[PDB]
Amino acid sequence: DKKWLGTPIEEMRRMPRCGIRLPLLRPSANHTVTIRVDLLRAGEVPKPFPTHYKDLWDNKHVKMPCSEQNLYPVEERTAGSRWELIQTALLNKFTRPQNLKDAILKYNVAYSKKWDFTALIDFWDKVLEEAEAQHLYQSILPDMVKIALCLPNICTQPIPLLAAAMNHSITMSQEQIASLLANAFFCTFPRRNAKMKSEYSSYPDINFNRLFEGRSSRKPEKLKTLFCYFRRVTAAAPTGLVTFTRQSLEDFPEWERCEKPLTRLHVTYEGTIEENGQGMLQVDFANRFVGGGVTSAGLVQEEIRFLINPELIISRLFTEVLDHNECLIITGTEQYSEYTGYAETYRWSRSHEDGSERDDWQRRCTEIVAIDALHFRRYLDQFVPEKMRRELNKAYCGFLRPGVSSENLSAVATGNWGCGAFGGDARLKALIQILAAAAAERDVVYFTFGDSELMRDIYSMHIFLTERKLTVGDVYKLLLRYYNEECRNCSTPDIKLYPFIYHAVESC
Ligand SMILES: Cc1ncc(Cn2c(=O)c3cc(S(=O)(=O)NC4(C)CC4)ccc3n(CC3CC3)c2=O)s1
Repeated sequence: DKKWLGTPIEEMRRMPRCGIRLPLLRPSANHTVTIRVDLLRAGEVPKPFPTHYKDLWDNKHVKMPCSEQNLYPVEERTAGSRWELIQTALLNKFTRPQNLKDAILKYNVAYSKKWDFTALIDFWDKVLEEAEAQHLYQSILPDMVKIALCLPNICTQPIPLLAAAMNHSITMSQEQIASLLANAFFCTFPRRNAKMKSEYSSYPDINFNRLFEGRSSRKPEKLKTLFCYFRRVTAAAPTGLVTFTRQSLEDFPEWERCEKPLTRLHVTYEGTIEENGQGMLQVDFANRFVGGGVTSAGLVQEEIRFLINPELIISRLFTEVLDHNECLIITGTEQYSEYTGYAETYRWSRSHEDGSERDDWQRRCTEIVAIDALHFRRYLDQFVPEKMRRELNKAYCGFLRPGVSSENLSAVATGNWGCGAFGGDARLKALIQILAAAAAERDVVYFTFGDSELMRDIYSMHIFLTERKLTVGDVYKLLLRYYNEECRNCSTPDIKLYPFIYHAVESC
């Protein structure tokens, strides 16, 4: 009973080994760089560029909590500095969870009856042992406040929003990320709270207040994972960089006419994308709002990655909701925790010491792409040509690196994308990803997460199409025939996709 099938994993392209020498890092129209590139050195904390805080309070940039324009009404007409109120509120000793709740609410007065702190109170009072709670309020929380309040000295450059249709990159230091994330913990980002807000209505939540609500047994696990990160980065400043790239394609292939052959496949029911997919493009089965319910209740594939690699969470500050033709590529995030389980069985296990090498820009050699699958009301909706074409184009966009040659592209480490709650058919999604990877000229490493039968079926299908030398176009036309013969006229399907494919090819 083989645990993997196909091309051996050692034969698949990894990184930075099979990842081209980087050009000089520099800001440009499509690339924001928030650190001194001339001073970038291995093992040294990057220096912010510019030296002194420069503020932009407008529609194209993150509205910073430390901004002079971040004001609150006081009474007559006297507008007060919200930043000064944040400083005053957070520079108090917290001995009990109520003190933390009270501090947060001082600069979020409008949410005093709307924000529930039950999970935070229960974590501190009912989950943590006496010594763990003491360490939290005597050392972790004061160290989080200091780095949150250091924000104007750390993030001196305005952060542009990665808005819809923009092809833009942001490179920032892990230290800048820690200061920003300690702010999101203290719920200091302005204009990101109202349910009826229009300005940021198409942006994910960034303030962590939903992580403090309710009684889910999973909240202490999310909190343990995040405090593990905060304890690590406040004790010793991380020295690397992280790049966030929004990619939007205009020109999509005419799939039915794609003459490209299929690429190699490694398929396994054992292993994980983060451990066994090192040096490979790692897929995040994202929500259109990147990170999904990470700052609230979600605990599936995406949320877990965002908890163990917390630097991914800051994409929520500046990443607008993904359109059908967009993806977010994140390079350099570091893994700080290890975990067990998934969803309702998820547990934080221990601290992780990330062994990844850094590239020439001091970024950990870890590339994660966020690609959001569709949510299908009815099962058969996914076989609609427009819905199949959408999934192909989404995966293709996440996998394509325009300009880069095929021999310099690592394999894609992916799995059961859009399954469970979203209603995706694993056999169809596996084919869709195999076709998009072929069009993008990358090999596929596929994880079926315990489903041994799915591993065997994907392998048998792949070997069948490969041996018959069917192109991407040939396979896409078989998907169009399936819809037509079995799904279009279907009122209740009679025949499953893979049997249909074997029959259609073998009888032709
Ligand atoms: C047959 C199925 N298809 C989807 C399913 C959901 N699912 C996953 O998607 C899953 C993803 C990863 S991972 O490699 O993507 N790593 C993460 C979580 C991102 C940090 C790891 C574990 C997963 N487990 C639990 C395990 C099978 C027992 C799971 O149950 S189970």
